Amino acid sequence: APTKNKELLNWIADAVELFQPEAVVFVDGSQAEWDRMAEDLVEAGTLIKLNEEKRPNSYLARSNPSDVARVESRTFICSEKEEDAGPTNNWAPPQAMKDEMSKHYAGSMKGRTMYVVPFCMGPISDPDPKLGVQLTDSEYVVMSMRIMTRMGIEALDKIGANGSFVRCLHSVGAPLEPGQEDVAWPCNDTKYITQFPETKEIWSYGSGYGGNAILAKKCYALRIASVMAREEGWMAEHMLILKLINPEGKAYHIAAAFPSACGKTNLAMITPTIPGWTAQVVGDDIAWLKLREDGLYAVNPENGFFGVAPGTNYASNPIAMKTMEPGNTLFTNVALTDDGDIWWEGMDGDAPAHLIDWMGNDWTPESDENAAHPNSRYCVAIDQSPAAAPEFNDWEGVKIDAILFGGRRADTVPLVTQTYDWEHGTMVGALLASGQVGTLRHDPMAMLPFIGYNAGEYLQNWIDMGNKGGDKMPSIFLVNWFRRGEDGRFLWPGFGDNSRVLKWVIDRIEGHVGADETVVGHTAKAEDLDLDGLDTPIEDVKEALTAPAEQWANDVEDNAEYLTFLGPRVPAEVHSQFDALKARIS
Amino acid sequence: APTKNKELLNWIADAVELFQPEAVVFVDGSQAEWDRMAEDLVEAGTLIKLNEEKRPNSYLARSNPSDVARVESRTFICSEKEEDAGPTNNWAPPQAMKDEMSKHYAGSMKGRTMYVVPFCMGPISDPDPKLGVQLTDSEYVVMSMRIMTRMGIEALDKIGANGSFVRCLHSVGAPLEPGQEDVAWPCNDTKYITQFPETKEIWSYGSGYGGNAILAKKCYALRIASVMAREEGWMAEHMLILKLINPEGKAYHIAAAFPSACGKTNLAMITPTIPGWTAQVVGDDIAWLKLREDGLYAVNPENGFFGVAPGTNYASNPIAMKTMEPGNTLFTNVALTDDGDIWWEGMDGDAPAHLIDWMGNDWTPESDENAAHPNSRYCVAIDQSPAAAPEFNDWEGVKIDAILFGGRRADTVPLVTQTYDWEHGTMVGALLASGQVGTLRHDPMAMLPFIGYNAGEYLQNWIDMGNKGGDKMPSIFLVNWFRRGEDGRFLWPGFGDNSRVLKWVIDRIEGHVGADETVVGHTAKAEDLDLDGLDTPIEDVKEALTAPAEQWANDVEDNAEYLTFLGPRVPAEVHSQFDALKARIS
Repeated sequence: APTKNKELLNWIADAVELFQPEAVVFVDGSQAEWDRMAEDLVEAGTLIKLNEEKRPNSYLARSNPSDVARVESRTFICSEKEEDAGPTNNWAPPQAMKDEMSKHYAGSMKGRTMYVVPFCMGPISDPDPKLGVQLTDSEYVVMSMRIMTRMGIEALDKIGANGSFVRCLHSVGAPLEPGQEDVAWPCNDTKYITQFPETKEIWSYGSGYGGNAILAKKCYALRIASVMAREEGWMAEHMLILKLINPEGKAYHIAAAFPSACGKTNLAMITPTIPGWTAQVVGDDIAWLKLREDGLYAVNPENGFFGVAPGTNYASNPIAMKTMEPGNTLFTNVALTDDGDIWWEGMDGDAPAHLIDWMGNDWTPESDENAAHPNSRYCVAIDQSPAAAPEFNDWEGVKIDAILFGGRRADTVPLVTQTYDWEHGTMVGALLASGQVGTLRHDPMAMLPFIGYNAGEYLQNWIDMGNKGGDKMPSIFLVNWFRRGEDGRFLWPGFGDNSRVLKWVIDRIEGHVGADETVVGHTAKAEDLDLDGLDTPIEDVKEALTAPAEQWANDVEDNAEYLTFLGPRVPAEVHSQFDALKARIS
Repeated sequence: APTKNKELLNWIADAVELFQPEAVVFVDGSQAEWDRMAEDLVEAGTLIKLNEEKRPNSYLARSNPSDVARVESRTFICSEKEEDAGPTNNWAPPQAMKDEMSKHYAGSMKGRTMYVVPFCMGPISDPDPKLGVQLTDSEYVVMSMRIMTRMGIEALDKIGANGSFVRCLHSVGAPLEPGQEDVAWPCNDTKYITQFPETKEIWSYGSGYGGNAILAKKCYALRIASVMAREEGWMAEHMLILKLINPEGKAYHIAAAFPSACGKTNLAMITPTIPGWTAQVVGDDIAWLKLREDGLYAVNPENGFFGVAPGTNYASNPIAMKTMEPGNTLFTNVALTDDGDIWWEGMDGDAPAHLIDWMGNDWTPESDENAAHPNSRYCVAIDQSPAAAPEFNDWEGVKIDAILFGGRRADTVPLVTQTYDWEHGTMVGALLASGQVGTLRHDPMAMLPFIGYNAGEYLQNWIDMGNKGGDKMPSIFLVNWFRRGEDGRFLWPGFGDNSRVLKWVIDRIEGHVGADETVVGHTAKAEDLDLDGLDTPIEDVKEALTAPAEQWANDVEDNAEYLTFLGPRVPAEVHSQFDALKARIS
């Protein structure tokens, strides 16, 4: 118990009375502490240690099939007023959810140890950092947390004697009776994930899996962080931060908000396919931004990658594969090979003829069920990446030069377009969606499941920042890599070739321009685009660059409905940008 | 007061105390009473009377854009235990919910009349009817209840001095101070629809619209009613009920669950396309089924049609159109002509030069915005249909001979296929999906927003029903009108011609047609369909009746995760049928 913080300890003190753990242990975040936990969990059944000359210090977790992601219907924003959760959030009364949850918490830790996990959400050298503590009965969550945050003694020292912190409560809801044998993956048929914005608490129950259990991941870094960003004057976002360095060696940084699971990751870790361009990753998931006075700066509140495994391979993400090469990775619900290595769908070979699947069953390729679950994950530290940006651990943040929004659309949305200004940009984000009334799948800012308050106010935060902020805001772009030919073929190759789209972007914000105007905005002229090496020469699918106004007309009503959906706090400014859009298509 | 019902009188006393209405008015059901409310609402500027020479005794309601459907975000099944609400429902603790809502209900009828709306769910001739009473401050709700239910003094006399009922409370949430002028459409930015299954009560707040306010439709008819069904050994389902009479003689009755409204509307009021088959509607929305002596029998609990107006014309649904040609229709959020008739998109009456849209603005066929909102409705008496089955008012119901499940699938699912037995049919409904990986859009039983308790336990109800009924159970079929060729066009003309399919379901029941074995079950051989006339499909028909096993093997992981998602009350019977399906798929 290395702390003199009276709040910390009383809170811990009430938790122990309720939860009733067998013992309590402050986590220090040490390598011995990790080793000790690996071996406890290898002895439990929970982790399988991977072949050491394949993948050192690397483990596979298989979860109970019903505890493998998500649980939206039981994830609540418990603000005091229903209207501060808003239409995009679940809500239920804050005290009665506390009462509901203690009924479940009472005794939940009996037969188990309660770990006290201090943590900090960005570089420890920031003079004034966001901080939390999690109480959990899961050594798995303690290990994942070691990779995903700055955990342990340094962060208990940052909280200090009088510092504050987000308080996180977590139990997998599987108390043991004396002399009672346990399971590999403990969990409950009742699962709750509850955020309480006013008080900055996060309380989870019944789930040992990813985001429900690693309360740092979405609950903190997006849902609660977003409220702090609202209350304080900054932005917590679902952005990748990428750094792009040209042949001249100039550095530029690009924030991008994509719904795509690993759409984000394959650009966050891109290898440019154009000579002289390299890129480094600052984060692939979450971006906290504030206004310094000479620009918008982003930090990554995370310390690790927690990426979707399927589809990851040396053609599509060699940087993610080169990161897991030294080992030191927690894999969850991926397959196991006869070599004691791991596999998943989309890997560079032919499917192996035998595996053990994420369920523990012999598997052959003629199974129609997947060897690795669709939501399966790797969890590895960011600084293990060969393309890890040297300034990813530095509190100053990186200056953002451009923000991208995109979704998958088969039609309508050009490959790349430059917005007019932030307010225009805020509207285009609000309408962000995927697909081809009711048919478009809407994901405003790629934040839909993660806004921790009223989504229309969240768009007013955007408007506020651009004004507060003025001519120092970076330009917003709209991309889309998924246009399809009348045939049905993808028009733009994607993958490492999107670097050509990112150069175009860099070439606009400086002014070596070329845009010919569309309803959507300032869009690539399509031979201001570095297209050397592509499909087969003479090329020029400029079809990916159309925004045919009939297509835009088709969308007008759905978009009109959605903005109404978003409610009474949708800013006057977003509605006006939307008028203008309709004036423009008309 | 016309009632000696003391439970009932207490309950009104209590709501009156809470709500503080200026006046309490028991509603009789009469025509003069309706007339007098339409006059009040025409004065309140709430409704517009249509051209009497064109649409007798009909009205246009226009709602505030802010309450135009929806509020699934705030629709709660408040069981004491959260898993009684289960993974397809929103949950919040009962008592906590009564207090939140009483905080809003407190004084909301200030300046307004509380209407007491006694009502009957189904034929009024039934010796033990499901009855209800709704308290509301909206005369548009009362008007709508008179089309949609058997309402008024008859219903209050059936309740009697000692009758039970469902207690349904409703306020729009717009109380009026001494000075204060009213608005044409009152409501509140805070909206709630809470079902309490144990106590059989429904509370609504903040919305005057559709199924937020009309508590019979949806809240009582499906949600509360499925709870009752599960407790009492019957079924409440989201099925049309169609009478089909074959050439010289025989009457069949087909129930059909489609996730639509107009997919169902178009089948319930189908006019056949084959010589000597005639079709009559018993219902187009909700079915209450109960095993009798020789089979499973269905009542339409509803008294009125409440269908989506756009898309409705004399080519797609002329029975819909002829039901309305006499007038007595209450329209909501359709468009309004310059001489006082209505219009909506998909009307045969192509491009009027000018309309007023459902928002009060002038509309041209240049606007990119719909004149009729897409969820726009007409409400009209079943009685008035030229195609109405005389027996829709029988308390003993119609015997069901086949049940159809259908979703909108461009590929995979054959045009029509017969399931093996009730327990198989049950798995086929569990997996019912559309789209129109993780990309299927599931709707088990076309029930997903409506199940009033644990979804897997609802599957368990189908199973238990199959077991009570044994061989008296109707054959289940899976249809798919929406299959597409290599060029993106439909293989099946549908609309009137789905009668050709309906005839094969009938031939198949009676055993006069064979079947190609697919992975799905017994699918129609093309050569066993038609009747000629088909208007131009070649055996494109054959393509639509295809069940390619690669597309099926593709969906296996999807469907497997979905049965997992539905939880630990998913019957073993359903899992066993899915194993059998995976078996056939290899």
